Amino acid sequence: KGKGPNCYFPLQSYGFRPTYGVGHQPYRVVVLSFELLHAPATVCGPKKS
Amino acid sequence: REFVFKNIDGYFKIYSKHTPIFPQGFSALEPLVDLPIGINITRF
Repeated sequence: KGKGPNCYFPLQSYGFRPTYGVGHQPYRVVVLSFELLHAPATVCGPKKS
Repeated sequence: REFVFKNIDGYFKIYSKHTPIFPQGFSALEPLVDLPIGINITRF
C-alpha cells in the first residue's frame, strides 16, 4: 500500500556521469530481429549494379 | 473508369484505364499498383 517494509520501487535510475569508468559508460544497444513468416520478402539487401 | 482487383501469391494487383464515353469499344486495363501484403481477402 505504499513505500515501506517489503515494498521497494522496482525501477532504478542510472545517473550517467562522464567521469565514470568504461564499465559504467552509457552504451546504446540496437537488436535487429528478422521475421521469416509466410509472406513476400519486402526487405532485401543492397544489390550492386 | 474500369477496375480489376485480384489476389494471387500474396500480391494484390489492380488494373485500371480511363476512357471517354459502355459496350461500343475495346480497351485493355494496364497494371497500376502491385502491393505484396499477403492478407486473405474474401469479401469486398
